[PDB]
Amino acid sequence: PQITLWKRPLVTIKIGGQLKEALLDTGADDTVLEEMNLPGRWKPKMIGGIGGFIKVRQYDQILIEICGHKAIGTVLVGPTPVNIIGRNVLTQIGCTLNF
Amino acid sequence: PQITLWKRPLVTIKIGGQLKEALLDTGADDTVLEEMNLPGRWKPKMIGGIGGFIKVRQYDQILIEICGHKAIGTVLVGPTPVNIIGRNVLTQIGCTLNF
Ligand SMILES: CC(C)CN(C[C@@H](O)[C@H](Cc1ccccc1)NC(=O)O[C@H]1CO[C@H]2OCC[C@H]21)S(=O)(=O)c1ccc(N)cc1
Repeated sequence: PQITLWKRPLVTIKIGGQLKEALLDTGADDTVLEEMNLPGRWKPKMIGGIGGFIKVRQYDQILIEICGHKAIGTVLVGPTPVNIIGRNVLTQIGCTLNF
Repeated sequence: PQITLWKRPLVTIKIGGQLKEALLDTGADDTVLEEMNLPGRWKPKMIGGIGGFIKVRQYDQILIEICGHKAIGTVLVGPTPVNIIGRNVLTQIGCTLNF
């Protein structure tokens, strides 16, 4: 669909059999989710944001569905203020910016 | 135009009579620009994200031109690692997400 930006672009996503609300974030290279129980092996990693760096759990080849669009990519799990959907996932669902 | 998400959506902006590269960021409520000596009054503010918070200076009713699209609104100035164009400006230039 076309999504205007007068509100936060929040969407219901499905990961690990759970539904969650996430923010479509064209300023994030990577997708970062709040603390959660995800099945599958993971590797430690660090990501930095506007305020510094945090510790995350990196899950590769994770199934994600966004508004009926399926993705399979890396998901970082850690103390992010918000579930954010980064470009690694947004490209898989064919998301573009237009003005 | 249409901008894909394979790479960071960097564009040229014009503010305070200066040209700069900024990130079109649907995940940002407000525009936040690298440290620059803007004139006029301002109010302190703190914005938070991954890594915590940074303190910024909020100027209101600032003219920004994004690839020819004119906008006027709030602009936050502070030690951000990247120039960020937020929804407050993305709405004024008619930007949308599409997938
Ligand atoms: C986390 C979001 C809810 C909000 N952020 C915008 C977001 O797009 C930042 C914007 C951003 C981009 C680069 C550097 C710092 C901040 N990107 C980000 O944190 O992505 C991280 C995950 O993937 C990596 O890619 C970039 C950083 C990593 S934010 O920078 O902290 C922010 C908060 C408030 C305002 N008014 C403006 C921006």
